[PDB]
Amino acid sequence: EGPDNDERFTYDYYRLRVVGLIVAAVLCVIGIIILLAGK
Amino acid sequence: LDELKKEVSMDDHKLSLDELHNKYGTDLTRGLTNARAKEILARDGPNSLTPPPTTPEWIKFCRQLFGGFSILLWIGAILCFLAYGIQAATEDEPANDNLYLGVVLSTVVIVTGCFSYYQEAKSSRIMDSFKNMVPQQALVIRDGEKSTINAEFVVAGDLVEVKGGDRIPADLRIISAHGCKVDNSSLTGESEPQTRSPEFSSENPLETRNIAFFSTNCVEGTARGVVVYTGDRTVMGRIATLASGLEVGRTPIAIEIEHFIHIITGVAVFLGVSFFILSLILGYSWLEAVIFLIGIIVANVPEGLLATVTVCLTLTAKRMARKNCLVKNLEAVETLGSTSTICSDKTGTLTQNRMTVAHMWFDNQIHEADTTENQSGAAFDKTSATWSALSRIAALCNRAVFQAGQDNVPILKRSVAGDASESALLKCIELCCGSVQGMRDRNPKIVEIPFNSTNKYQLSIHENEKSSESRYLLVMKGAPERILDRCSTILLNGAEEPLKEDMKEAFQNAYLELGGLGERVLGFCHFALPEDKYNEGYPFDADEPNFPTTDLCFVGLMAMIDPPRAAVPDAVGKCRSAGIKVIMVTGDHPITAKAIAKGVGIISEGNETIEDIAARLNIPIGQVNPRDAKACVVHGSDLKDLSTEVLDDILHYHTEIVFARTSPQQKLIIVEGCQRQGAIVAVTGDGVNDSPALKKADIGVAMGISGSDVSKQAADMILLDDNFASIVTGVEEGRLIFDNLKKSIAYTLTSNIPEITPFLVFIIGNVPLPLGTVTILCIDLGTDMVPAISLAYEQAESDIMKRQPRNPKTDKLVNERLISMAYGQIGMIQALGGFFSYFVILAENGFLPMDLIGKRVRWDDRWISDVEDSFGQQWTYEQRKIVEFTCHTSFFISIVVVQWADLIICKTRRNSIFQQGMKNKILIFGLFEETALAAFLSYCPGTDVALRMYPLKPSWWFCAFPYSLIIFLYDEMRRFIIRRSPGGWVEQETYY
Amino acid sequence: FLGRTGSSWFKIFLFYLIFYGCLAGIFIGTIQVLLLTLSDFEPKYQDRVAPPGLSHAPYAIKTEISFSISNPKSYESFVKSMHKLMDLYNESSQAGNSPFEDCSDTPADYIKRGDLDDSQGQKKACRFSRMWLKNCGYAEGKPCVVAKLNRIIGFYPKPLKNTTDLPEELQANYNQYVLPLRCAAREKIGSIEYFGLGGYAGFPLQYYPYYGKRLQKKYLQPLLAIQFTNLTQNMELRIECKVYGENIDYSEKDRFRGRFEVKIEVKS
Ligand SMILES: *[C@@H]1O[C@H](CO)[C@@H](O[C@@H]2O[C@H](CO)[C@@H](O)[C@H](O)[C@H]2NC(C)=O)[C@H](O)[C@H]1NC(C)=O
Ligand SMILES: CC(C)CCC[C@@H](C)[C@H]1CC[C@H]2[C@@H]3CC=C4C[C@@H](O)CC[C@]4(C)[C@H]3CC[C@]12C
Ligand SMILES: *[C@@H]1O[C@H](CO)[C@@H](O)[C@H](O)[C@H]1NC(C)=O
Ligand SMILES: [K+]
Ligand SMILES: [K+]
Ligand SMILES: [Mg+2]
Ligand SMILES: [Tl+]
Repeated sequence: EGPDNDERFTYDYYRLRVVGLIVAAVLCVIGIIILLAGK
Repeated sequence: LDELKKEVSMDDHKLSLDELHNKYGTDLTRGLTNARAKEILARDGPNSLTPPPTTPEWIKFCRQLFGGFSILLWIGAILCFLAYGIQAATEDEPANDNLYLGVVLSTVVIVTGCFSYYQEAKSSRIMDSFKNMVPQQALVIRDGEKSTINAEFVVAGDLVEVKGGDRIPADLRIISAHGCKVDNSSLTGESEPQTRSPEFSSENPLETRNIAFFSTNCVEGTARGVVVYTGDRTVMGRIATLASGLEVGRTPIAIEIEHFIHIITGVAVFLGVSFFILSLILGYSWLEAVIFLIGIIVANVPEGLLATVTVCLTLTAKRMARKNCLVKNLEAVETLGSTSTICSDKTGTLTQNRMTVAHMWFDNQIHEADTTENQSGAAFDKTSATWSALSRIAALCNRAVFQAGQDNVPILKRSVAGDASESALLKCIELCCGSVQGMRDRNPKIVEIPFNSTNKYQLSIHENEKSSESRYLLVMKGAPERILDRCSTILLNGAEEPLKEDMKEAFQNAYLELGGLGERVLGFCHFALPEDKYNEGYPFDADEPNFPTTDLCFVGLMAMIDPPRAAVPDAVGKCRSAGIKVIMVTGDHPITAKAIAKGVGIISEGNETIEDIAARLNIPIGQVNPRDAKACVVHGSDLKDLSTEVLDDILHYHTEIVFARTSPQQKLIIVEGCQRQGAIVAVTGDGVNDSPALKKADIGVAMGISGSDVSKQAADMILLDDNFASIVTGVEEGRLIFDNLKKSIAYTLTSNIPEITPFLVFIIGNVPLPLGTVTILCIDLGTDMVPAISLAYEQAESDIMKRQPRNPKTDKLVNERLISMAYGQIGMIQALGGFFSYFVILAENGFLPMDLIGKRVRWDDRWISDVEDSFGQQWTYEQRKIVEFTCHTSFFISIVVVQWADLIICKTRRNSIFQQGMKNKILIFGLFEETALAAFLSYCPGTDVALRMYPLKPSWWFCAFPYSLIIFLYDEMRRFIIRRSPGGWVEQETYY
Repeated sequence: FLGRTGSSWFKIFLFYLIFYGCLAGIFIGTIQVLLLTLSDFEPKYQDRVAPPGLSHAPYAIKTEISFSISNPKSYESFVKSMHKLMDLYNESSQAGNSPFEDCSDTPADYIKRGDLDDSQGQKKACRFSRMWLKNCGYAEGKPCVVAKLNRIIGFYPKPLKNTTDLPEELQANYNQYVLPLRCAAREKIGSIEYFGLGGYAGFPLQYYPYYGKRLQKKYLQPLLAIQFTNLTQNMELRIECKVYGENIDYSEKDRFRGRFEVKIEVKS
């Protein structure tokens, strides 16, 4: 917007962290699954 | 020091009984005086063995703390505390950087110390096992009276008494004996009881009957003797010292490790000081000049590599534990793969160590029995009525019996009370005719004449199990020729017939052939006594010939030997196909040694000794060109008068070598001879007479079930199931781990470049620091760890058992070709991918690549809270630093992303991934966990403080992707060239 | 030689020359495409400069400016940087209707010169006289520090509204058009005096938004002179100058995030 362009200097680092941690966890689980296919 | 002990012993068995007493101030009848014995005790010292001085574990741990990488990491750790000290004095720095990094680095050294300490293990209790062979007490005659004393109180000169069941307390001169037999397997590896008597019977004291040795035991009878040697001075006490004293030495794998440590340490100190001066010339304060150096150290040293090696070794040892192959020393996991020569004991190693029936001669025909443990062969005969007649004599004319409670274990494995030949016959009949006890119940023995030294035969009279007869049957066995002189008829295919010169000659032929096979041959015959001349109550006199022992019916011959283990012939061939030379080294007699050599394939068909040529051509042995003989059989008595140079010529000039009737020191000498030629040597054995050789071997392998305690103490590896096929597996595993270590090392080293280059450009370019010191440790200690380990699970790219053993002088674990690829090619591509993401982060935040050159001065200036970017905006100190640390984070993640491809390319040295596939589940696990770790390290809240890791935007992850792909393509194209032309260019330049 | 023969030494050179040549050519290619995705007038991200920093002229050794009044070369270090900044706000530097403009001598509202486009020439910036900075060689005794708000493209600094309570409660509250700056230390052993545009202790909103170096060269940002004529002497005084606004925030880590950290000591 014009004088109300506050969103330009903002970033949702909170969501990014939530998503990043979700991904890291799921990649960790996936890895266990493939490894445990025989121990 | 031990050169004296490598020599054959000198003795006094040639002296008379009386003469021997003068030498030791002793009485043949009364024995020593209580006072004289105590005097000699203080004089000579105790009848005991002293363990050699060991190196304490303290010094062993700390010796690892100073080996190249640890030295550089120490210089870094201290240089951290240096810069910290210089700070705490000058400008009060409330930070924790240099202090904490110095603590972290010192911990890395200590923990890495534990890994190398675990790898360099030496579990040795040789002298302890020998000490277990000295009895607690001994029986001596002192002041004309026998008393039990502490065996350590035994001295040279006293009168000792032994009987069946006790250990020889010391080396004795036999002066009196009654039916005494002894087990000399300690000195020979052969357990057949040897008679002991006062009479001298051989110039060689290790063969004479009037000497009994410490480390052996009396098996039966009784004997008295004069002690000639005590403690360390006994024949086997010296073997003990020799074995326990032998310098261990460095393994092939250990030598390789130190070698690349020098290389990497070299480049480290080179670039280290090369850029330390390069910085001072650029006008960098010593305050900074050291900070850069610390970074250089951390970049160049692969912090997690030595521990990777250890884990890869451990994991390989775990797989072998699962095939009944125990590894006592982690490094011995690889030595077997580098082995070019095997020196093998015969008895209990190549052989089962059990007299077993091998052949039978009946119906004018040679039949072969199955000698294998698990009986993997086939039948020979069952139909012939002759067989049942021979079978009956083998069961009936036999005094051997199975021990109680064996019905669970297989026939051939069960313990038997009796001599070896009777046990063999027992197990033979029990196997192919069912319960022998049944045959001995159906035919009650009424009278017998046990085998006599003079008679040279054993006879028995039984009540024929037949109801229509129920009469008296006579059976006998003995020396083949003696049995022949007592026969008139031969049971041919059922019916008897006169013994014509024809069949008599066929007998001699059969007899000579079986004997030529190194087999012990016995004759078997029977005689159905006439009914009218022998009533159902007729008494037979065993003392005086009350019955005919002539004109009997010859039934057949039976031959026997201590046979090879089932898997041995095939394992020997497999070792030989892998280009490993196999030598036999045995305490056993030459005829037996040679026969098993041919049986297992040590001596291949057609190959001759000089003696064979001479007999065939009917010419003198001196007339034979010795170069025409590729095979040789050396008796220990001849070995004794040969110099090592002459032993070296024997080793060089023959492909098929048999060393027979060797002493324990002689086995050591042969091993050393092989090593002297530059060969990596394995020893396989099971007896205490293998202990020195096992110790000196680059790798000693002991048998687990049949092995003596001493042998297993002297070994690096134990075959827990006595499965000789495990040697073949071991060499295969050893070669595979050697290749996989290269892959894992290249992989680990490759990521050094993207950690070095940022520090260099930081100096030469004056740009903001692309990657931090902490960030490097997150790679080498964190992300790269599981992937690097996973390479240990790689399958072979080709048939490794088809290639020759590596040349330890030329074929190195880390060579110039590895460095060229890891440092010069792939690592260089990784460095760029790192920098790219760095320029991306900065440029998208407003600092375009052009304006970055020569800005670090203002960038690092803590007091400039208004640096201008390319777009004209102003940044505080902490603001721009957040972007900088975000650059460290994405550079870090870029390494991870480019290591994805590197992990896949390091999978194979030659083959394509499209050929080898992706069947390594540990490797795939590594990829997932590596990426999980990196993501966690970036996105987990609080990690921005502890590790300076900042959250990355999704687009950031993909910066290095095009570089990751170029790596995959590049290496795939390169290896395509290797395969397409075995010529050499790409091969001799980059082929690891 | 060391490794190989001359023929081999050559081939290994011909390779790495072509190899590294290609790699350099590829690296440059990826840099090209990166630049191609970026604007010339505005950076892709601005969240890392977001809350504006407040920086001053006196180059602090460590957020500190200690000196002796009874000594000449004791403050000549801080006068060097003070001069460096003010030397830019010269009248001879601001000449003609291009590219400067005379703007309200009293704090006014924002000025939009269109978009971040080159569809116009150099966007005309408001003039600023260093003569608006009353009282301030500089203050040889009791320094005359000069404040500054960090430039951010397209940033509209918004003052706080007088809805509730305020630190400098309602005094000279030019609510609509002034971004205030109140310095503080309890510990009240000083004498705060502020100088600026229109005589206000703030930044005139008529200098915003900044259009960037590419679209606005020679642009001048508003200054706020602060004088501490403290009646005290020979002691470290921790003085913090704070700016207030809707778009202004602070951090415990970044001690320059919309605020000062000055340790004055007139040890004379
Ligand atoms: C910006 O203004 C300052 C004001 O002090 C100028 O400093 C002048 O320097 C000259 C020569 O050194 C002196 O004779 C004067 O006394 C100073 N003041 C004035 C008001 O003229 C400085 O030269 C100016 N800078 C530029 C680039 O124009
Ligand atoms: C950051 C940049 C400027 C550094 C570049 C370093 C280059 C020149 C280095 C890195 C790895 C190096 C190579 C590594 C391996 C070998 C194989 C060896 O048998 C001869 C030297 C040779 C061929 C080296 C020559 C120089 C080399 C290519
Ligand atoms: C600032 O200077 C003016 C003259 O320009 C003078 O009248 C005044 O006293 C000075 N102010 C202070 C607080 O010293
Ligand atoms: K050994
Ligand atoms: K590394
Ligand atoms: Mg043996
Ligand atoms: Tl490293």
